Amino acid sequence: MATALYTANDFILISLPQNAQPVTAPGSKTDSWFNETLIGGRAFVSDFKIPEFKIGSLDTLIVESEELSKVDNQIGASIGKIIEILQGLNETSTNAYRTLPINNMPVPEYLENFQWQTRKFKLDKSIKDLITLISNESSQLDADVRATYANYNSAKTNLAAAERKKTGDLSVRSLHDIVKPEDFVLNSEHLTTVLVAVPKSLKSDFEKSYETLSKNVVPASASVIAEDAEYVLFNVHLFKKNVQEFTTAAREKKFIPREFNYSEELIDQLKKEHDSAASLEQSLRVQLVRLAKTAYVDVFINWFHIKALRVYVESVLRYGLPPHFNIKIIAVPPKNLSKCKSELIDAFGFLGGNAFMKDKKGKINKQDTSLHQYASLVDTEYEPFVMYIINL
Amino acid sequence: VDILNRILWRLLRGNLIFQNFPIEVEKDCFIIFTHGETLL
Amino acid sequence: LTPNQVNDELNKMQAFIRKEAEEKAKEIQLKADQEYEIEKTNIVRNETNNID
Repeated sequence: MATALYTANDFILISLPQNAQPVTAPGSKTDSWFNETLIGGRAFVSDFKIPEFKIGSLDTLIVESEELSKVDNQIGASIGKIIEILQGLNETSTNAYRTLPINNMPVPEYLENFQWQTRKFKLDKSIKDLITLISNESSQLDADVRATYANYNSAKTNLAAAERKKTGDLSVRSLHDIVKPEDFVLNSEHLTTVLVAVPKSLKSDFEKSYETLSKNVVPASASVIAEDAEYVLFNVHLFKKNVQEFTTAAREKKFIPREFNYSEELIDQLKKEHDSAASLEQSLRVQLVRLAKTAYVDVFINWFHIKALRVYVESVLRYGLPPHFNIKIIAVPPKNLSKCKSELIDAFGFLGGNAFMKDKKGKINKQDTSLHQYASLVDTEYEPFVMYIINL
Repeated sequence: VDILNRILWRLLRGNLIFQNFPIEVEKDCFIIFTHGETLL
Repeated sequence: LTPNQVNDELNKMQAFIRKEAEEKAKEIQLKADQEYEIEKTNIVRNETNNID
C-alpha cells in the first residue's frame, strides 16, 4: 500500500456459518484456511467466539440489530475522543492507543483472551439490556472526560490572565508583586497614588514634567516600581481632586495611566487569584491523564462486546442455522489490509448470494471521491458476507 | 423502483428477493419477499 | 440467483418461522402455570375466610 499508512495492528472481524467452505481454496475448513492460506500465511487468527444469550423472539432479533449498529457507532465516537485527548496532550504516547495494551496485555493477544469478558456483563442477562447498559456506561465515561477537559481549558485562561498581572505588559497589568509602603500611600485623608505607564523613550520627559503637569503633586515621588520591556511604571503621589487633571494631562503627552490605587485587600486578592489558578490547573492535568487511561480500558472492553454481539446477532438474522456461529477475529499485519479484504470477498461472498455481490473493490482514504468503501448501511454498495473492518 | 430497491436493501441488510415487472405516466410492479418479521 | 441459492433461502425461512413460534409459545404456557398457582390459591383463601 501507499494510499494509507499503518504501523499498528489492524483487525477484520468475520463471522461465517460453521458449515461454510472457501471457494478460493476448496478442500479447506474455514479455521484451517485463516491460519495457513490467508495473506501469505502471515495472518494471526484469534478466538472471538461467544455463545448464545436469550433472544426475545425473531421479531425482537430485528429490533436488536438496529440498535447494535447505532450503539457501535456511538461507542466508537467516544473511544476516538478519549484517544484524541491523550494524544493531544503528548504526556502519553502518540504512537500507541492502536496497539496499546488493555489489561496490560498486548491488543491482538487481548482479543485472543476475549471470549465474552465479565465486568458487569453476564451471559444470563437479556440482550436488550446489554445493548442499553453498555451504551450508558460508555456515554458516562466520555462525558466525564469532556467535563474535566472543559475545566482544564477554563483553568488555562485564568493562569494566563493572572501571570500577565504578575509581569506582562501594561494594558491590564495590576500590581501586587510590589507591596512597598514607600512606593504607595495608605491610611491617608488627602493623598492617593496614580500609576503611570510610560514609553521608555519618554521616561525622561515624564521625570521633568510630572510635578508641574497636574497641580498639587508630591515631589520626589517618581520611582520605577516595575518595568516590562516596552513600558516603564511609575508611582506618583497627589491630591484626590487633582487625579482627574493628571490622567487627562498625561494622555496628551502620550503617557498611558493605569488606574490603580493602593488598598491591602486588592493586593492580597490579586496574589490568591494567581495561586488558585495554578493549583486548579495542575490538579486537573494529573486527574485528566489518570482518568482518560482508566476510562479507555473500560470503553475498549465495552466496544468489542458490541462488535462480538453484533456480528453474532447479524449472522443469526441473515443465516439462521447453525445456532452457534464461527466467529474469528483476524489481526492483520500493516499494509496487507488490501490483500486481506480481497481474499475473503472472493472466498466467502458466494454464500451471501449473487445479487449481494458487487465489484467496487479498492480503497480511497483521500477526499477526492466517497466510492470504494464498504458498509451495509449505504445503498451504494454492501458487504457480501458478515465482515466489519476495524481500524484503531 | 431503483431507489426503493436501494432503500429496502439498506434497511434489510440483504434478506430480500426484489423483482420488478413493467405494467403494460409510466408505472411498474414490484415483489419484495421480506424474509422474516419486525420490519414488515 | 441459482436454484441452489434459492433452496438454501427456502430452508432458512422455515427455520426462522419455526424459531418464532417455539420461542413465543414457550413463553405463553410458562406464564400460565404460574397464573394457575396464584389464582387458585386466591379464590380459595377468600372463601375460607368467609367460612371461618
